[PDB]
Amino acid sequence: MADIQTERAYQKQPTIFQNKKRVLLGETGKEKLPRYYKNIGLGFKTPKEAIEGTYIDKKCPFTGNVSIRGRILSGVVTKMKMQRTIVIRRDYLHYIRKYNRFEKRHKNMSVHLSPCFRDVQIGDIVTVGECRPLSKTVRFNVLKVTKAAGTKKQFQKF
Amino acid sequence: VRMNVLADALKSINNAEKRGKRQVLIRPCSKVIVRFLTVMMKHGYIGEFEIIDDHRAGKIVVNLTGRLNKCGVISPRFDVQLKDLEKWQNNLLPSRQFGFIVLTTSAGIMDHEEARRKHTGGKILGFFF
Amino acid sequence: MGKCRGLRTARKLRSHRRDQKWHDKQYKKAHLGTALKANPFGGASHAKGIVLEKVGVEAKQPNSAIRKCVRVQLIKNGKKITAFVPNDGCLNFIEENDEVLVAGFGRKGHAVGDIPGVRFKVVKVANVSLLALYKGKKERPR
Amino acid sequence: MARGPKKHLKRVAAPKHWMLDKLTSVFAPRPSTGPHKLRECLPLIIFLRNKLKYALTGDEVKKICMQRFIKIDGKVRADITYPAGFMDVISIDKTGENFRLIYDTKGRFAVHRITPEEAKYKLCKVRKIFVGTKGIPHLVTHDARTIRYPDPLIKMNDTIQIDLETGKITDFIKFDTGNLCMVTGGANLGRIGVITNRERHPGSFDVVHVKDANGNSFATRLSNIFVIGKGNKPWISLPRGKGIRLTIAEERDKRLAAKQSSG
RNA sequence: GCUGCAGUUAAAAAGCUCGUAGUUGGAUCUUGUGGAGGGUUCCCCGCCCCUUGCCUCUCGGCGCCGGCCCGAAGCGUUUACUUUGAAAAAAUUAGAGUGUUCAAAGCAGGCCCGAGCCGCCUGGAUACCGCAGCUAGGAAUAAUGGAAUAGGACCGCGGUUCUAUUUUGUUGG
RNA sequence: GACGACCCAUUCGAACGUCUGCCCUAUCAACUUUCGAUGGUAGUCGCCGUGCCUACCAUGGUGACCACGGGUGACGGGGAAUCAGGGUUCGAUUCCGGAGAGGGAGCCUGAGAAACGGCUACCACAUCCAAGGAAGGCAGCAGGCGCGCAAAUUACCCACUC
Repeated sequence: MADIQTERAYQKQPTIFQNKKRVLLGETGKEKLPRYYKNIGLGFKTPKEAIEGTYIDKKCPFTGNVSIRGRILSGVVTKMKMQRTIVIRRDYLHYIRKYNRFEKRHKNMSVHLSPCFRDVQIGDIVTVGECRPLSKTVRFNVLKVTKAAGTKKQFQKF
Repeated sequence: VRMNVLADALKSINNAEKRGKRQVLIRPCSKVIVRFLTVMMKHGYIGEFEIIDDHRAGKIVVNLTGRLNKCGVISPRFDVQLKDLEKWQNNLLPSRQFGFIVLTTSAGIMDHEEARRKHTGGKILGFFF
Repeated sequence: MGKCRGLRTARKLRSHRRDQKWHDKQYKKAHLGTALKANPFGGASHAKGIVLEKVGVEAKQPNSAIRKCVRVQLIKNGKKITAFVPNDGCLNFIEENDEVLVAGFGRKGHAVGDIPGVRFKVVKVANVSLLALYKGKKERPR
Repeated sequence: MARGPKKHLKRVAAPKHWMLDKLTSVFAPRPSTGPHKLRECLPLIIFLRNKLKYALTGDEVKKICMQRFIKIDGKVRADITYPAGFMDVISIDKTGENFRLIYDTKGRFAVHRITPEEAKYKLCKVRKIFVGTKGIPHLVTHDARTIRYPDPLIKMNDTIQIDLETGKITDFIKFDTGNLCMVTGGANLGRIGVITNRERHPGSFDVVHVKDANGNSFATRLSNIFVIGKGNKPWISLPRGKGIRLTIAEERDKRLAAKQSSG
């Protein structure tokens, strides 16, 4: 919040510039930084916390340098010990045709999760879309979070 | 424990028919059992029947006419498509001239000859002849 | 008697069959490869070898005879075999320290009839067939 | 190994609609690089040798072309494997005849003779719209033609008419409901009908529904629809059978009843 | 041996009991009269209580002498299943036509005077193409979900903080 | 008219990435990890995305729904034999995709090659010599030796298909 330059190099959004002319503000002041953000398409909506926020993240869909294309998928949040990335589980049934019967299977995906989502928990349901390769094992990025079709965080009044 | 109620209902009728008894009692009752009995009754294999309310799922008494050779259940409710229904009636029926497979479909529970007129597939429940 | 029937059981069914195939005597020896290392022909239908020694083996009771056989060393492995010589008087064609072609006796590695422990038979001598020698169509070139 | 581009074509690998025999040979003509895709063209050698039968061998085709007799879209072409395709005109001024390439209703190029005043224009589907330096607008067609200064009403998926002596636009048809079209790919290839609905998806493919003259209905991906007339009337003459696609039982019955094929 | 085997005595049930993963899991929550095709009541319209369950806009054609109506859209709690569209090399296999002298094959071939016809007619079908992904109808069966530390809703009110910077004649306040 | 060249768009492609799909094995139960393993920030290199590589920092990632390790007389697919219904076995082989030119490595030219009917060196074979030196790669078509139960002529032609 109050400081974000925790790295050895200065952190800023590309395409935003601050004028060093007409700088007078009197006894008070206003934000020296305007905010860059965009529409993703496909009927998704941009979070309020991306527009009203102050974080820097180049891999963010709403406020960074990525294009959402190809497949849209969903899965269950299962681990989150990395920084700005999480692991999600996908479960399915496989048909074996000699018998007339099914077999249970799973796979894991590592995905990139930006700030603007900040109340996610293990067992939440998440929707993701493809990007260019973002790191060695990461190809997908979080577009929406939900806990519909399931029990509450704490008691039923949540 | 009791994993399936329709298998009890048909095994209970089948043992009573083979002893030559004129009535049988089925317990517990279910929406699936009442709809299956109705398909046998409409084709002429059993007499009329009566339901007892007891505030705990209920009971049925059925009247038997001596015509029934067998009735039975296929336990996994396998899916069937119109192209594969010929293989099932070749396996389960005694002749091409008589006997019926019973299916559940989104148009209702029905006779395998009606499923061809209605152009629909479904899941298998059982059979009678 | 108790076989599982549930609609998601395919992993239990497929892997139990796979495990139980290894109790069939014919399946096991075809798939372990120990029988293919042991067999004195390396999976062939026939082999060539050189005649060491001519021998007579006593037949098993309830019958009585001396069965005419040869002991042979195979060219491609250098290992040792004994083989039967079919028909009346054919042992006179064979000589010693020369090539025979040998074949199986008709029971896929098991012995045949009253002859104890013999698994093979002679079919060709010095590049002429025993049938062509026996029916007088050909002779040994010397 | 594959260290660069390939330059041969095996005869069992060649496009099915060319109708090549099985036993004369191992190879087929590899179409020359050009305005139409390898799967979607007809090489000039197959038209002169196999369709029109003016030549018995590839050498008799070579010595027709080197005499400068053959024109495609009004230009003389000496290349025997040149990739001609849909809506092109071929003119043979020495025999006095003109052709246009159009699909038969079984999904293959028909021979279709045309009058010399209809041999003066062609129809083009729009592929792209863009702005170049100094703000000049550009257009691109299905056959690689580039046009400067198009009319600002001409949009994506529309059909334009061009005169072949000058290469400039004369008139156009808008893509909208009720207009006549022909199908240029998929299983419905070579059918004709009116556009009756467009169903759209953001990402992946749009789907168009089309209605026949006999009242049959069929559908395809938007990339397979070519518009050929405003309302009910086409801007080009059409081949025998007019795109109606009768079934194998109707085709049997007309073949018995009409006694055609020298019965 | 899934369909489809066997385990008292022929080969074969852990000495006995608990228990995590795996497989399996009880009952329950909207129907009959009327019309068409067809019968002598049930499958399509419209109804006891809801029939696309709601809704009211606005860019955008219809019906008529502005206002009120009827096709998109928000979308119907989420999936399996089933039925239908689309899109998937050829050869091979199945399958239609056709007297290679018959057949296996092949993709041909058939009419007419004589040669004065400067020729004419016609084929090179069609089906199948698991699973996984895309798509539009059906809603039985099987999963899954809502208010108990009360919240749905009314053109319903009130304090307070942030705030786009439209409508005004514009550039600035 | 012919030839030529910078830049757009085409055509023929190539390269990198997404989702789902595999034969036997526990006398293979835990594995990977600045000797980069999983992720973050800045950069280098490259046709371009990316631990591709470097510096600093974090402590991650996969497994009984079989990881990690070992075997395969394992090139994959279209397909083939046998077959009431369900299956079992096979696929080096004319079409499509991949890999390789005795074994490993390096590189020139070019739009395209880490090329072998191109080059440089080591390792294994081996030819000629005036002993100083020089030259080499049939898993192309014929033909030969060796191997083994086991496989054709050192023929004619660009007439056809390309």
